[PDB]
Amino acid sequence: VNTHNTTNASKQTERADMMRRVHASYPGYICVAQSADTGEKVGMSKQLAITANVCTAGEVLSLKQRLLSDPAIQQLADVSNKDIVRKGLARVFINGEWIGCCTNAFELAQRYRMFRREGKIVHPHTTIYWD
Amino acid sequence: KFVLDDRYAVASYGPTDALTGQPLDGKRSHGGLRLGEMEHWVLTAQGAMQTIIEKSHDDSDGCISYICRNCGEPAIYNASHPIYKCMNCDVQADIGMVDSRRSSIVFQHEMRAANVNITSVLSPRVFQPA
Amino acid sequence: EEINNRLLHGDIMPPIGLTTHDFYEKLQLNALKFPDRILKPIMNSINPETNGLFQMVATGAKGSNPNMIHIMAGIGQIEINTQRIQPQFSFGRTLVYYPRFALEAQAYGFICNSYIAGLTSPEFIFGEMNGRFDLINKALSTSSTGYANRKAIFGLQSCIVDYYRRVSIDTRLVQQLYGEDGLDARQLETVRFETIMLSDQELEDKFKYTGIQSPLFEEEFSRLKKDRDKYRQIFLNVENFNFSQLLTDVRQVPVNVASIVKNILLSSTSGVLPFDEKSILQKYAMVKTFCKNLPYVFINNIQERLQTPIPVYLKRAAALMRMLIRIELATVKTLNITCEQMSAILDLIRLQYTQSLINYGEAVGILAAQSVSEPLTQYMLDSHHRSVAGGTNKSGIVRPQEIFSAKPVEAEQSSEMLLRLKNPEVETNKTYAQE
Amino acid sequence: TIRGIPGIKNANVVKLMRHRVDAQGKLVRLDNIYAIKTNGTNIFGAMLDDNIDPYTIVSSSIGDTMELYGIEAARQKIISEIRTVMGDKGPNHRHLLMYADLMTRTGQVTSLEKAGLNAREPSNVLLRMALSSPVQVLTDAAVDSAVNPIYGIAAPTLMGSVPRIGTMYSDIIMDEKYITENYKSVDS
Amino acid sequence: GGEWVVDLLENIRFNTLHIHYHTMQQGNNEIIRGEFISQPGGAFENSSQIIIRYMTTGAITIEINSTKFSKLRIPWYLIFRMFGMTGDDSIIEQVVFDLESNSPVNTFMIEILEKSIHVLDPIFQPVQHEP
Amino acid sequence: LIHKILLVIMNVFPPTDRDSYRTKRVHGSGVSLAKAFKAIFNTSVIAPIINGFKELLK
Amino acid sequence: SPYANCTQPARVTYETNQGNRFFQFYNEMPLVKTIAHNYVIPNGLNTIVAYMIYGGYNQEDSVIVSQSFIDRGGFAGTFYREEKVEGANYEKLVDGFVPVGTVVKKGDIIIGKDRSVMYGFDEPAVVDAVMRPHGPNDEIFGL
Amino acid sequence: MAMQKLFTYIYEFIEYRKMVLLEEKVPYDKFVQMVLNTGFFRINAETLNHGIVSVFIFGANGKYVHHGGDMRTLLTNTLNEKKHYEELILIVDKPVLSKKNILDIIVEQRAANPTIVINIYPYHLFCINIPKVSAIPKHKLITQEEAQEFLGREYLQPQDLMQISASDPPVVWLGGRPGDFVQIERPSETAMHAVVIRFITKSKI
Amino acid sequence: YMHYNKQDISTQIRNGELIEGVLDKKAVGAGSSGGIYHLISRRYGPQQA
Amino acid sequence: MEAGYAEIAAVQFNIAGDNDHKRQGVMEVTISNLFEGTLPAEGGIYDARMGTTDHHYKCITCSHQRKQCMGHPGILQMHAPVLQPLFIAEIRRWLRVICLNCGAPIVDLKRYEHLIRPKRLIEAASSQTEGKQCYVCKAVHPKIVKDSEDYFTFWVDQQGKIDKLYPQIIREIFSRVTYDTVVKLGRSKNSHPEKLVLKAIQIPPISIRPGIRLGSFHDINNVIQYLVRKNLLIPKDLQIVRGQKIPLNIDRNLQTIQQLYYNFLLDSVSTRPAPSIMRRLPRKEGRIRKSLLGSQVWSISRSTICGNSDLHLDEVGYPISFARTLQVAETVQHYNINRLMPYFLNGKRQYPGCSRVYKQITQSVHDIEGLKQDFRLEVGDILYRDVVTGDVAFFNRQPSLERSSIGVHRIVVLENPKISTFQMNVSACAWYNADFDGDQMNLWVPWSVMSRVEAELLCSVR
Amino acid sequence: KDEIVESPSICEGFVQASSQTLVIIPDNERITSNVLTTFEATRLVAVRAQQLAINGSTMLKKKYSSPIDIAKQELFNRKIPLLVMRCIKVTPEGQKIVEIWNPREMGIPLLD
Ligand SMILES: [Mg+2]
Ligand SMILES: [Zn+2]
Ligand SMILES: [Zn+2]
Ligand SMILES: [Zn+2]
Repeated sequence: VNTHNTTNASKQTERADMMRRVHASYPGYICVAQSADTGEKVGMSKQLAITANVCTAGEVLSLKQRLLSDPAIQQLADVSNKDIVRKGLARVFINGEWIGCCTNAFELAQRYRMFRREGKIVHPHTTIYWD
Repeated sequence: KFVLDDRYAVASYGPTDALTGQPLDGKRSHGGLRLGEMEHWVLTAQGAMQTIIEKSHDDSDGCISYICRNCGEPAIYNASHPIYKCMNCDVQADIGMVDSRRSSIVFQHEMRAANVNITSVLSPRVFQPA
Repeated sequence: EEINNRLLHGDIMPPIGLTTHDFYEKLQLNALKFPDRILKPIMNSINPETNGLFQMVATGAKGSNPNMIHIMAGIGQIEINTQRIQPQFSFGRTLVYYPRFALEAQAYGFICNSYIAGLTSPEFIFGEMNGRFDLINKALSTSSTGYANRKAIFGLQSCIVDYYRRVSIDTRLVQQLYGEDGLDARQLETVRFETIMLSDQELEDKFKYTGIQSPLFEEEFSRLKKDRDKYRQIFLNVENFNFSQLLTDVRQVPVNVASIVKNILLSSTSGVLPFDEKSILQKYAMVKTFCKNLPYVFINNIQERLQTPIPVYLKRAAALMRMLIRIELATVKTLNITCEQMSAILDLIRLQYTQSLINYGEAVGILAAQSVSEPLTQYMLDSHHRSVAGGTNKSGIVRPQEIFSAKPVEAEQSSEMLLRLKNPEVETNKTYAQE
Repeated sequence: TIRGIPGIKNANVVKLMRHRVDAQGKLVRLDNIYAIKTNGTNIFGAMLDDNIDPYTIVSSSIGDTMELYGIEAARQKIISEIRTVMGDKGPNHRHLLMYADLMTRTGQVTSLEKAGLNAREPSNVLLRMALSSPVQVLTDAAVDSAVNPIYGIAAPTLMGSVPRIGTMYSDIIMDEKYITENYKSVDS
Repeated sequence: GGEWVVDLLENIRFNTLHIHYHTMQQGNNEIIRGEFISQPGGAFENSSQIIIRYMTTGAITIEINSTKFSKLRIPWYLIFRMFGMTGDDSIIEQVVFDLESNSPVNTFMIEILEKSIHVLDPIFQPVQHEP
Repeated sequence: LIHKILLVIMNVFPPTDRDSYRTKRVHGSGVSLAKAFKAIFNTSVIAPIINGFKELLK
Repeated sequence: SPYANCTQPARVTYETNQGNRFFQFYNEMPLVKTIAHNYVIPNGLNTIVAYMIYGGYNQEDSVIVSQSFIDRGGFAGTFYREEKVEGANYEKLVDGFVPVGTVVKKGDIIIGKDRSVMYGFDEPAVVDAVMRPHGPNDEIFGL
Repeated sequence: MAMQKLFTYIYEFIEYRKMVLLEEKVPYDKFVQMVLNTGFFRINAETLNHGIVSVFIFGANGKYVHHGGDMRTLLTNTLNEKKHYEELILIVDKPVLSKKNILDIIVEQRAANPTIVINIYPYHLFCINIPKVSAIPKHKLITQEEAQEFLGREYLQPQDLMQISASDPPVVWLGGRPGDFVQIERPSETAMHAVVIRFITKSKI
Repeated sequence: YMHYNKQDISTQIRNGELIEGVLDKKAVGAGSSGGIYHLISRRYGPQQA
Repeated sequence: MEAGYAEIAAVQFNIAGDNDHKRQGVMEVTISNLFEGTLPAEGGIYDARMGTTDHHYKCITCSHQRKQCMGHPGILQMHAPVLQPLFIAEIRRWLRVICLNCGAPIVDLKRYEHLIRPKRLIEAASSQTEGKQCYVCKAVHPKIVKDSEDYFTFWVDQQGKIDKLYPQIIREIFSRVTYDTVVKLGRSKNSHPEKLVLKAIQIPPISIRPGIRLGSFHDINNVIQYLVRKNLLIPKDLQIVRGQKIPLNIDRNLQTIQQLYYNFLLDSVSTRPAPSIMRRLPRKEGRIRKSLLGSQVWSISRSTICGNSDLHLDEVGYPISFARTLQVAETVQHYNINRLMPYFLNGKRQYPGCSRVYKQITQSVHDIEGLKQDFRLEVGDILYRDVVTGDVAFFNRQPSLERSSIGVHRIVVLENPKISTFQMNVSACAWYNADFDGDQMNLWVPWSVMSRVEAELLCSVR
Repeated sequence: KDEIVESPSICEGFVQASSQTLVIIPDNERITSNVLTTFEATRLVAVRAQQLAINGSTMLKKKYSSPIDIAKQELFNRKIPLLVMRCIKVTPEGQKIVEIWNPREMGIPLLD
């Protein structure tokens, strides 16, 4: 995996090499062992972990429709910013698109995680994140 | 990495750059190897100036450039075909042969192109009191 | 765990100028340090006579004690910039393997295993972070040092030693005399000066000669004491305008007079010599004349023959070697040496002094640039690991750039002052100093 | 400012090792000396303060030392700061001396940047052109009709000649008197 | 006449807000910056990057960054007024979600938004107060 | 969006981490080839549109 | 790498940090195999290594090798370089493309298009295939 | 307090110049009161050449250091006095040196009287015994004859020596003027002693 | 934790004769200021060293 | 006649006017036809009078081959004047100091005498001047505006009326200035503003633009040819008057010519395939840092370094093949003949041998293999023999961060044909900070007597 | 009559440096070291070796087969026919003040 996008810009040499750290998010996805001075690159290149894979585009429309039909999801028109702030509603996003609101974020996230585990309503390769 | 691929040795003669007159770069081009400015710094620190002459003038680009003492501008001198001419002074020309490098000649020609006149003040002649 | 239990009950009260989190981190870092006793088991499981690894480490051939303690008996706490593993993964988390706001030491980079025992996944990950940090710092320091080296070389290269052994650029003087002694860096040896630390009574006992009643030896002892006083004054003053410079009796000199005297004595067949007033007086006179003519090393031998005036700065340059010759060729120290042996000793001293001078076409500027640039990489690594200091941002090339770029006071960081108390009587009380 | 010396963020107490000559003339290294280490530099304020001895104020700031004390104090401070930066495995003192002397030869502390080079060697057009900004330096030299003597390393190098240092510093001339008495002409 | 491999390239996530302290800038009024590379549908459709800058002058500006409107630091309330918003109270509500609430966050945000409203952009000044 | 940015100004939330892989993606050869094809095919569609447009007028 | 958790891989490279196809006849499975070798073909040999000081010829990361180990074919193979794109020179055996199996020395011209392609590499080479395919435009192509 | 140190050390500076006071010394409280009421304090001294040197100590806040007109009037009236002036020393607060108008007044007065030396200095120069500071090497002024002999021996021109500003605190205390040579006895670690000679150049401001 | 032989703990060479001790990085090591090679260079020249 | 040995003691930089170009140039470009047949077209931009790039045709001016001719400048007579790209700023300053109707300055020259000479003009220009009235003439100085679109166009704004200051008007304005004004403003007599407008430009010597192809596509030659063509398009002796209107096509052509000159000199230079003369100098790849400081050299080898416990600290092991490649030049004399005869007889068949013999009477280098039987080694000839054990060689490792990075080692030739590495004692590595982990090193054997002496006596690793 | 200015060529305003006079300091007034520096000894040996390569006539009685050895032994035996000129000053009046040193009467440094 190459990060040459940064290399194109006139980024500081010290800053660029600074990016070659091992980050706390790498484990399980990017090999943490060093390049072993392979010589193909100074080290800007990184290798995927043994079990790491890359997900392909899912069916966002089906999940969006399912969420809209879900009783917990409230459409943006129905909710009011004052209602969101006061009643403690939770914003719901799909691919960064704010589709609606929810009363309890944790319950919705857990329910859709269960649906994913069943593997019928939700595809296994869909990320569900609760902040 | 194999030693046979990494090694390289070159003799006096080989391809030369058209512009600077220096050896072509690298082994792929069958040219010479580079003595960067760090090597020049080290050689200067050791005081090795005859080595610097041998490497950067004889082995690298090296040329006798003729400069008119009267005006300090490059002149025309050819011994085989008799030519002793200065465009500026005409008569009163006093040609002197300085040792230089084709790279420096190209550098001075580039500077002159930009309408920057370069006058070289040749070292004065010195005579015994006699 | 005791520190953590204190944290849960809120007992930790940080001192002035430190937050609770910073004090807790410092306490945890201090608590997790390995003791020296960790080396007891290691030395109990190895036979020094027949252990290759230990023999390599101890003899200095390769390795170090920390390497042995990491290979066997545990790596211990991992430190980056003198700090534990910061929670980068998430708010209050260091890795996916530990809970938010974890309290155990293992969650912040404490390795209880050794390389031989084997490292678990989090321990391996933390070690990987530390090693990659070392590599990245090394690369950054190399790049910065190369940049500063190019700039310094082009800023200093014009300085060349001339026929007066001065340093000048296009005849404009940079130094009146190269190095302030006019010597080559490769022609110096460290020699100890005996009279620096001696007391007045000790100096008199060890150096005053009483065999002959002539006032010449009184003059010699007076010269010794005067030179000692000059050295003491100059170097105390030197230590008074530096943060931590300390007076030292060892100095780098071009000639080791003591070694020459010892070698001549060793090859001397006469061994112990009888008493001869004429020989003693002649030796003293020869030593005095040699000391007087010493500055003529820089000037010709012709001028020495003509006894022309000597510039002041050349006398100052020769002062240190004059002092060393006085100390090491004193009458008490040269009693079993004949006049011929003394003449040979003086000739050898002069020859070595002339051979130790700097040449007349040296590009001293490039030498200085290279010498000052080389240690900068290691300085960058050490300064990066110097972040422990609080309130001063000396990390990186910040301070070398401040020095070389002549940044104004406003742009300076990590500025400091050392202030001494008004009188030498109240400076030994800590409460007054704190007040 | 309610109290204290402006510019001094913090002030801690430190222990100092200092040599001193006692009544007997012996040089003893006193270890129980207490001094104050500050987090900011203000030499003038420290001088004004009565509790602090004003003749032994040490500051790590080269600019403040140059302002308050002078060029020689600035040179000594440059030496000390470079030595501190060097570390344990520092170079010989003469290289630090060279740095400080070059940086302070004009009566003011000049940097090693291109500005310092311009301040120290304004007429060396070729050297400054070699370091950086060839076009701007060339334009300025042409406008000002600068005359550059050929000295140092960069100037002869850019002109194709070899520097006159090292083995070429001193001229060699033939001994006519010796040869005319010892050697014979090829024709003769 | 050769073998070539198009290596996987790492890029920034899309439809997500990236907030960067632009301290690297030299003598720049901007103190923080917010990038939002918006993209509809799949990964092959056109994407537009909106940059939200907060300056030392106190003005929040938005740059569409498309060929059109490129390098234009449009004040945010201008954008709000164009699309239908009429009152400044509603405009501030869209950001704070509540004007009645007295939480310190709300008050500080309202103060910043006032300072951004009143400050006069060198460009768009004539239009600034236009109803 | 503005609200979030303001929260960072107040120091309530820290600035986004660039190195973190939560906000990163790994695009294969498809995306790069698609971009190159976009540029080249746009050029090759501009080239005939002017040529055809000029020809029809004539 | 086996027992990677028992080594600190960065410090291994800390000294080494910063700074045409070979076909090897013989390869063997490592005596201490890892999972990674269930998915890649091992390339190397189980060499008998002695950890000792023998004459100081293996210092500073140097290694002393057995001449017989080299002769027996250990780490021996074929390096392939393709002149697919294509003074005093031989020209005698060029015959257009030279016959296969002919030693090519420095200076001799590999192909003759006077137009010819000289051999610059100092190491001698042997012609493997002189087959000439057809270029993209049907022009004569040399492989 | 700067005023206390200035009062203590200005007379030490006068003594270090081998000068003799022409008026009796006043007490510190009166000195402060004069500085406040009049805005300046005047000290007159006589050199060995019988030239008169006047030192003006200006308060931090005052009409002279704020409006150029009063400073111009004061300087013009002072210089017109029948006393044979060798130098005028004006001690001001540091930011006063950064005010253009005052500096233009000083430059104009210098131009109007080429034969008089007019210098304006900060407080910090005279708030301590400069020569006694440990960090400052020992400076001395060498006569033109010794400098000429040294240059002739060394085959040097005055422009080839290292330059030292005429307003360097040690040089200010010494009293050297531009075109003079100062010998400095440096303490060095490579060699215990060292001697250098520096050429005095124009004073900043 | 170790037993040291009384002869090894100190290195003493007198007039080129190794009276006592062991040679290691301190004496013969590279970069060792004051080592035997430094003294050999000082007394007899770098080539002899 | 002979040219005596000489050295350069100083270099003087100055602004080159059109007079300098006319005097120095050896020809005038008149046609845009690049080539006539194989030989360069006479009167074009590749005229042989300006130098030779190819071996077949020699320099007409000095009768030298591609080597030994430095390039010989040419001229191009511009039908309309063009401003100097490198001094545009200077021109602006002058326009802000001197009256546009007469030559007298509008500023007081005595307010800047105290300032040091270089800064006088800059300070004077910095002063506001719009609306100031000239003392000698009633004309009031207008504002001078620099066009933002380009780096050379100037406008004059007088009471709200804007006009374009064409190069001819600027030249006429500057020609009215007096040398006294130039001197009083800190500039020298050679920096008179009048020469800031060029009627004839210098076509650079062929040597600096050897991209001519006998008869990519991006070169300075293309720019020069385009400039010549567009200049030919301009009407000859075009006269431009203050306030006069110009045909739009003529104005466009003049702007094109000025922009072509500006791009030829200062394109893509701090204020991709854009050739410019002044972009050659800067950067690590530029002329100064890549060609002048540092160089490529012949007679040099590079190889991997390994260890050898049987080599002294001042010896280096050299492969036999490299010894046969690199050579040492020995001048045959009455004392070398006996020692050099075995080298000559061995030739290229045995070791030690030789490669070439430079015969002085013929002044020619002959390869030993092709040497005739009658050929003999004679006094004055130079024999290039192989490197033998005992020779001295410079050994270097990069980066060269210390003065010991380059050392001189005695050559020990390893006659084993299977060894191809530079073998050194391990204890020597401390000089170069090297390890036998794949580190490579350069090695070159001096061949001249002076260099060999210097290497043996001064640069020895001892 | 207003006068226009045409800039003359730079060459016209250029005046070549006037010839200098060699001022040899008297033997007794020399102040430069009487011991050859390593640079000076190396330069002397190199120049003598090159001139030996040009012309083989040598004063040394012993016979050597290399110019370098002949030059080295000439320097050591004090038979080298070259002189060392040390340029001290170049005065503006047009004088080159130099010191002439005889290698045969000078001290020789450690070249090996
Ligand atoms: Mg290595
Ligand atoms: Zn001429
Ligand atoms: Zn020619
Ligand atoms: Zn007018």
